[PDB]
Amino acid sequence: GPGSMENFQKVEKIGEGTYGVVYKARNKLTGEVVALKKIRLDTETEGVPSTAIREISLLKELNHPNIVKLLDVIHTENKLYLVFEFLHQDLKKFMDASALTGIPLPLIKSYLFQLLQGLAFCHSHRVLHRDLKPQNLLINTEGAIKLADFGLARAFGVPVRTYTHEVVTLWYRAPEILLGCKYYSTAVDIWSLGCIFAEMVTRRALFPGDSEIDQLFRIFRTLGTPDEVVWPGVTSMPDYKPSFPKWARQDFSKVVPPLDEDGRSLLSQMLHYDPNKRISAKAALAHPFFQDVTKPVPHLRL
Amino acid sequence: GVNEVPDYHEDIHTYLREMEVKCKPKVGYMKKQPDITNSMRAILVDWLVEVGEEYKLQNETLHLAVNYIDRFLSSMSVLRGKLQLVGTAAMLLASKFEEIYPPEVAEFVYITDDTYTKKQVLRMEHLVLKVLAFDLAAPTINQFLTQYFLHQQPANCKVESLAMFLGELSLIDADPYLKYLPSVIAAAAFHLALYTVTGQSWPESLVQKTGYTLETLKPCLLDLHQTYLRAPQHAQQSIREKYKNSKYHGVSLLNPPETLNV
Ligand SMILES: NC(=O)c1ccc(I)cc1
Ligand SMILES: NC(=O)c1ccc(I)cc1
Repeated sequence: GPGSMENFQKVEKIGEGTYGVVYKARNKLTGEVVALKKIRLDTETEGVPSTAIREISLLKELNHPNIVKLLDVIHTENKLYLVFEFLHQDLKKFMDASALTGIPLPLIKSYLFQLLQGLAFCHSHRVLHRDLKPQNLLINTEGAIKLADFGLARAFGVPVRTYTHEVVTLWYRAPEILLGCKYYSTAVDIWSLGCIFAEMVTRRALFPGDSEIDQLFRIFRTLGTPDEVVWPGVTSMPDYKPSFPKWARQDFSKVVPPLDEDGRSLLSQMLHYDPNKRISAKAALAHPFFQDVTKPVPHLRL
Repeated sequence: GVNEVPDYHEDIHTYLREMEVKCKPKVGYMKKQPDITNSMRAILVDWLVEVGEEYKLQNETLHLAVNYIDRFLSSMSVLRGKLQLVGTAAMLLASKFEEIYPPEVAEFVYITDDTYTKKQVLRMEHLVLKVLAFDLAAPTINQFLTQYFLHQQPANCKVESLAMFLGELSLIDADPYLKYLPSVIAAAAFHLALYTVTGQSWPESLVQKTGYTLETLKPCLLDLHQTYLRAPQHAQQSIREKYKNSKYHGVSLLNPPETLNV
């Protein structure tokens, strides 16, 4: 942790999380543009927040060109400063302002492929993200996109144990979490990424529910209400109810009309009800959808 | 299925094997500790077993805590009067990392019988974080056990709990257990448990996964077999009491085998 605050000049506010604010800053000696996340501990009467403990411990060992890099951690008695690689924008803001007639198919393909690389790296290092959504995907000027905000992430064991429920921002939350399932796994990250894929194509959330049960219903009405055939166990799940309306699965070409056969193929596999059949990030990298991606691989950071 | 992450379990196993060497304590730190001994450490760990029980914490949490403690004591010299303070902060950090519902700081202050203050615990939390440099995601015995468990044919809960138990006993005795890596104690624990309950031995399939054999496990296994035989006589009993409970299938009441015959 060789950093000192004396060496940074703050440039402007760029955002605000739970325990503080993010500034774009400049390293006065090297020239490097960073993002500083401040986490005040003086305010904290419960010592160093668990979110911050997980973020730091987990980001330490996740070095990957598609994961935002933690460069340093400064620890005063009253303040904690996470120094990150700086990326100019998030995917949500890019979709809102610049993607008005859409994201080109090339760029969507590139972004999706990089997100999968990042996520595969997380799972390979026993980290669930648990909050994949466009706000938490940072993009640079060079065409890279990187997983960010590991405040909700967690180190899993194999097999997994019961972790915190109702995780993941609702619109991006997987069926198994919505149904109160005892255990969840890497498949919850894929579901999110699937929702994100659709979203990049349409520029609107695929399942914009306003409650747990409304979220389920929206999913059911889009992919059909799952039964024992499509998803063994579903009806035995803690918050599964027999009274659930039985919606027929509409044809997948209707879910995201502009999408090609390869696209539809991959999307369906990301949005498979059964977490056991849902495609892994590792397998998805080989999907035909990506055959014509050529964007040179982003470089690691030091 | 996905709960056993078929696509990632090997990647993860390999990564844990690399991280267990990085997160390993110094085998000979207690000799360089002027004021503390293996016996004091044992009292501390035993008490952390009780704390885990009082607050119904995960066993993973207990294992992390011990890891944090042993790494801390590897570089920081500590007076006997302050050992509990290190342990308390380690348990807090481990709780915040591994627990869905960590006990509040005040409850940690409470269990130390107001030996220390809220501010002392909190200041010690920051010192451990600084010493460890936030390297908290350490491999544990349990992380390895649970993957080895997947090689049972079929699953057997007495086997699982007994292995958990033996691995826990190992946390107490820095001599000799500091000399073995989590993956190896876990191997030894799994094989001893398997043999005790089913008469079966360390599976071929785990030789493939781990690269370990009864031959490579032999030293550790002899120690663990002694620890098991002597467990009723050990000064520290909280693990035995804990593993009498039916949650762990009363495995501490099983009879250790008199010989390993290998
Ligand atoms: N790494 C960054 O550049 C960054 C991080 C968080 C926010 I909110 C904005 C930018
Ligand atoms: N949580 C709710 O509001 C709700 C739950 C179950 C059904 I069937 C409908 C609504």
